[PDB]
Amino acid sequence: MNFYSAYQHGFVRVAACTHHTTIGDPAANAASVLDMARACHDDGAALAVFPELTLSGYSIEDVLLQDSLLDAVEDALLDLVTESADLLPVLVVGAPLRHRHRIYNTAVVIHRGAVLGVVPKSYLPTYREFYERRQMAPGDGERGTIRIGGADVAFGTDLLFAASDLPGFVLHVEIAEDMFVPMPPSAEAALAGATVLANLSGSPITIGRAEDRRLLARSASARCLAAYVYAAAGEGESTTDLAWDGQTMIWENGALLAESERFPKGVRRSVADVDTELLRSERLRMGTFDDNRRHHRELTESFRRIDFALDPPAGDIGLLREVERFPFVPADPQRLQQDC
Amino acid sequence: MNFYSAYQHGFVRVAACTHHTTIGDPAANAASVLDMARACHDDGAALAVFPELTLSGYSIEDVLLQDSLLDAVEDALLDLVTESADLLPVLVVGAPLRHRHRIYNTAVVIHRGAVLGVVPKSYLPTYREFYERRQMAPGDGERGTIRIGGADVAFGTDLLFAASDLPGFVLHVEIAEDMFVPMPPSAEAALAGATVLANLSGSPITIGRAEDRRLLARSASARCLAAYVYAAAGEGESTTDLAWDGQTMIWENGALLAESERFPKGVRRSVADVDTELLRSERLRMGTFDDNRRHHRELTESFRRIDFALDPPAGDIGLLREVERFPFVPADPQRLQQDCYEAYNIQVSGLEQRLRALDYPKVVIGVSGGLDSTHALIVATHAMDREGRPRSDILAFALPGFATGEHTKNNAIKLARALGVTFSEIDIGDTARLMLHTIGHVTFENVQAGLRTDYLFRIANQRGGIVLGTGDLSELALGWSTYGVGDQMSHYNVNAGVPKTLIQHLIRWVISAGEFGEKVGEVLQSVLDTEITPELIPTGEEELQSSEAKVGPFALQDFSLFQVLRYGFRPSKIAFLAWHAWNDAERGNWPPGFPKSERPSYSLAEIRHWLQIFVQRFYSFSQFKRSALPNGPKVSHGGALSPRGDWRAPSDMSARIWLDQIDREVPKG
Amino acid sequence: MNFYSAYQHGFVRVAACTHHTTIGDPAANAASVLDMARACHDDGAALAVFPELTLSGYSIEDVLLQDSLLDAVEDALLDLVTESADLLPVLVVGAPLRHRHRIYNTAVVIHRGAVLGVVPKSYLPTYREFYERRQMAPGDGERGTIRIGGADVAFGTDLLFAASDLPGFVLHVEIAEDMFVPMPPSAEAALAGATVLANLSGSPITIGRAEDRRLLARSASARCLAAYVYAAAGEGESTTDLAWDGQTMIWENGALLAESERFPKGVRRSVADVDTELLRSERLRMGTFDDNRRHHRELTESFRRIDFALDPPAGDIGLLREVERFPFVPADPQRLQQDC
Ligand SMILES: Nc1ncnc2c1ncn2[C@@H]1O[C@H](COS(=O)(=O)NC(=O)c2cccnc2)[C@@H](O)[C@H]1O
Ligand SMILES: Nc1ncnc2c1ncn2[C@@H]1O[C@H](COS(=O)(=O)NC(=O)c2cccnc2)[C@@H](O)[C@H]1O
Ligand SMILES: NC(=O)CC[C@H](N)C(=O)O
Ligand SMILES: NC(=O)CC[C@H](N)C(=O)O
Ligand SMILES: NC(=O)CC[C@H](N)C(=O)O
Ligand SMILES: [Cl-]
Repeated sequence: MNFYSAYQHGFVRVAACTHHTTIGDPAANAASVLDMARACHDDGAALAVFPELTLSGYSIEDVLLQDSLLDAVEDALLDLVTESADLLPVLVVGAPLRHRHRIYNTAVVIHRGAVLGVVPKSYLPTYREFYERRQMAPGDGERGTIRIGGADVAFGTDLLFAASDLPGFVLHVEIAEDMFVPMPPSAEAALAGATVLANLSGSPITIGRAEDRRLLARSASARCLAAYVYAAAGEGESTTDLAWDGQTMIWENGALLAESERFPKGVRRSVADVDTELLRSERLRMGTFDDNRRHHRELTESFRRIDFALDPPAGDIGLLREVERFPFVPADPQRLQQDC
Repeated sequence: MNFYSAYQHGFVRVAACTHHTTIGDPAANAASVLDMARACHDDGAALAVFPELTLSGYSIEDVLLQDSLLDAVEDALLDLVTESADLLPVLVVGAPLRHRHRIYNTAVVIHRGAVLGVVPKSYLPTYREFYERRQMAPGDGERGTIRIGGADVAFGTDLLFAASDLPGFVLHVEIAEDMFVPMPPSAEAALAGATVLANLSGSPITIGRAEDRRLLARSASARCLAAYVYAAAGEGESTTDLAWDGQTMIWENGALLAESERFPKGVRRSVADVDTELLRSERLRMGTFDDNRRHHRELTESFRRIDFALDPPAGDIGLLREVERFPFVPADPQRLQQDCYEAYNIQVSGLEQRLRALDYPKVVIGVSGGLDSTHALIVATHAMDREGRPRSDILAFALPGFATGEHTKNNAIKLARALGVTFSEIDIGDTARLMLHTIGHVTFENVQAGLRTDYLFRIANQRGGIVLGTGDLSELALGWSTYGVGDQMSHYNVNAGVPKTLIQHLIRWVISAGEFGEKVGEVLQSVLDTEITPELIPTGEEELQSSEAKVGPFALQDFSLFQVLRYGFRPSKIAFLAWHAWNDAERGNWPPGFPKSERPSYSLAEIRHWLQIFVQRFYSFSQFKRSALPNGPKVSHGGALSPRGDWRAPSDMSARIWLDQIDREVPKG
Repeated sequence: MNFYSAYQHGFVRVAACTHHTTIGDPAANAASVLDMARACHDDGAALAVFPELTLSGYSIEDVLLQDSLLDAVEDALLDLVTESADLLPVLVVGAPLRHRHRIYNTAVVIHRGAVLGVVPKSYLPTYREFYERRQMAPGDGERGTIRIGGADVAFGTDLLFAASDLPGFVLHVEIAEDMFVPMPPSAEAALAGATVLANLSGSPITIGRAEDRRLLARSASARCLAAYVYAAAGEGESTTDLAWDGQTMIWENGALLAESERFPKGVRRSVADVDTELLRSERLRMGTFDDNRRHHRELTESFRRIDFALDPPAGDIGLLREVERFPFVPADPQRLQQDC
């Protein structure tokens, strides 16, 4: 084996991307997404998560209901897919999509020129600064397929994207408010076998909301013994009534793997190497995890596995991870004081 | 109603106890438990939670399978039950109980001489330092009844213990490892209507396990929008292979209400007052909570409600809760710095975007030298900076009409000239003097305000810019504006999100950060000192203190505003909260930057008076001014007052019921 | 028998009331409602329907979320119930009520000093001029009980209020948006045995909305072979962004029995005599009606019957109904032209 290949030791490179929203301009959002994704490709990442409703902008309210906007989103999405034929990572791109009667707040999971699936937001907030049920429809319980670019692809809150050559890498996709409810789609999905939990979030920034973002993302990564990839909306979202900080972060089992500048000027990424084997092991030893899955067997066998072959770079790409010299002696002095 | 009864204001007193374990002596554990329970009784608490396997000791391994031990456990449990007849709170005591084939790791829910229920542990950990499936049986899916002292009582992971006279108090009980799995029993129960989530925990202490306890407990309280009561095992558990820290804590909606000394010598309690109304309200407003419950309807209707009449003490028993004086301004210096950073950045960034949209116009602002205009100017400057735009596109304007001359206009000129903006002065007096005469002349102050805004708009038309307003959230709340043609109107209001109690500390933050000049800093501190100090002899009757004279002190009105906007609390509840926060200046904390000469103490009389003014001006008068409100970014978590955002309300509505409630419930003094 | 008693010939007198909303003042709404109900009592009515969110005002938006308002609503509701002990008609009063987590948009069905039931609105509109899912929760699928004034009363979209002494009088209650969806609760209810269909409506008035109100109400009364009672909100509702005409109307099997002045100055009623026997007979002969009920047997047996004794006046109280001299020859000249 190539001893210096991070992937061949169980690692998987993941990126949480915040892009340049151009509210109402889907082609201009897809341009920014394509550029950041090509960067992720150069970095050798396998996964790249963008913010909620990437292709249209989260803040555009009833402009979501205009046929020209929806059509431009579909065209930009098909453009993205076709460009993804030369891209290593799995792209997770937000979009307002047309299904049956309404438009759903979806994440399109795109890979190697194809749409693996389309996940709808499950819990649409309609309170305080949020008015989401006006324009969009909940997906909780929506299964089946959706037709996107002359193809029937998987659609629903019950998906898992398992890498056929990386048995540790199983991706699940929720959206914003999803992880804030007492029983988030991601927890069920984790019991069902999900190891990397992605979250696209629009998230207008507010005093203390970054603290909540971190609390819940970290606790999810801890409880679900998984990696959590978070990406929020940044510069470009309509400042009619809200502001946007563009926070991105990558958690692993309660441990902050990476995060980006808040309130940036320009796009940002958080790229890290997730040790899938560490999760595999924490789960092999914590029987009560499997015990919990079994207690909810019906909820957890109803997930659909979408198989894809990632084929990662097999050479030296470093290790974007802080391996401490002293596993028993933390190098941060305040933590070492508490430990002692 | 008794105004001073924490219970009659929706509070419930709860206890998380760590006791003196005496491994293998159920009588000695029942003794420690009865003593601590009698303490909680004297404190007026309604709930007291003890650690895992209380009556036997969590660490006694295969001694759990000895019949003499189990029998002594049953005897001590029956003793405890009988004694609980004269005990106010609901006791939640751990014990290994006999059911069908095996012994289950149970929490016995005891109250007023009867066993309300028996909740088994759901996920027995068998890994690393834990060997629980050896001695005991999982309870996930066990329903039915269990026979305890000649009575068939509910048994299962599906119970709820709801107070028939305290509807906000609905108890669910899980045990240790239960809260550590992807789908804890407590989440389901919360959806099913649980408001107080109890955890009995043995929890051998280890490097960083208190961190995990805190992480998951706080996360539970936040996600489940509930109170979380945690109690771990302490002195007396066999240190054959483990150590025990006896941590107890009480969380509420992600916020630590109380915790006790780790590794104590002797028993400990954490006693706090949980605001059930706060939970009730958070759940009233987060539709997605009920959305989630409905999505899991089968799981959430399968719960069994066991009804009990608590009958709590109706007198004054104080309030074991730290109510901060400034809901918008945290008294912790680290948190206040973080808050101020975030607020300042969202203001700057929202203006940055508005400007990029309009191909970078000029920025017209009338600067009077008060706090709101000063801060708006600073923000506009920083926005123009980060977008790489000449500061001379900022057009400050002092428009005086009837002021003879004052230090504040000098503040304005000095700050503007130190920043390097484009400053000009324009005396509106003549236009007002003409205008007044034309309409055949209170009215003249209205005319001046109108003319300031008119002139700024026409100058923005002339030089191709946008008027940037300076109205803050407190002025919007109370209607301290001139609507229409007046200081209310602008093209983009950067200060709309920010309350007036936070503007001062935003300016202090800008000073201490010192990103601008030292000269800018000095003039800003001048602005602060000038405006926050009352004028010896009133300077012409216009400054911040004038608004305070008409609408009450903002320290009190921002408190009322936070309560109303976030929780919809009734007036009497606001008066109770503010009276506990403010009536004693020596008690509680103060934020940084308050010289001890500016630390007041308000009376019930004053709180009641300004609350009358507040409900009258917020529910009724001022709404029509917010209804047509320029753009601007929401700042605090407490909400904003945009009609397109956090406050949808009618313009033609009376405040009669709120005034009537203040009259019926809040004492005159 | 007393030959001149309309009740003894199968009739039942029903009223659709629009009252004087006093937005934010529940006690004053209860005052207006009590006065109109007392009128309905004098008129010998068995049923009196008031508009959506009667006790609080429909248009008060986030003021529904203030604890003082909800508490005054509870107090006024209990006063109403106690006063209804001396009132003949069944009162159907709108109100925002507290249950489990949220407040539901409910109609309290009150009779002779007790609450027979509490029906929640089923479909909360969140589009155009409507923002209801913000403040209130859907009732579709909510069963069980609700606690109101120290009593557990039936709660849900599955109630029926059957008069034990007037078997032709079986009441069902839906609310506004309920009757505009492809499958309205009232249709199930009618198959289930409901003969008088009540609808509480707030209904901000608009060019052409009264036409739609009539279209759907009349179409309901015809398809369901039942009587339809409609009552909309009038003077007092916040004109911040909407206007209110206070239309009330009573339909029976496609035929307008009564209606009231639009945009009135002052409260209004529509009082009419419903020929329950005409409904009984149309249903006896239309086999396909019962056939439709059988095809939906599970949906239709799940309704709960709350029985109550109306005890109507047995004397001469006139007949509030236009009996045409020539059933074969309509007296309206235009209709007679069409008929010929
Ligand atoms: N001399 C000045 N030069 C330049 N700009 C000035 C000057 N005076 C005011 N402004 C401007 O009006 C904004 C706030 O007005 S105020 O003074 O706090 N209160 C009122 O107008 C008021 C209060 C109650 C009812 N109606 C009106 C300030 O931010 C500033 O932009
Ligand atoms: N609900 C409404 N909807 C629409 N228009 C309304 C409404 N209520 C009043 N008005 C009118 O608008 C003017 C507002 O005056 S103001 O410049 O904002 N200042 C003051 O009212 C003021 C008064 C007393 C003490 N301090 C300040 C009012 O005089 C009135 O004519
Ligand atoms: N990230 C989000 O979706 C923000 C909304 C959420 N209720 C919160 O306050 O954190
Ligand atoms: N209670 C905790 O330890 C929470 C820590 C978490 N990382 C946060 O910032 O919220
Ligand atoms: N208030 C409502 O629920 C909406 C009623 C309105 N008449 C409509 O047709 O939608
Ligand atoms: Cl202005």
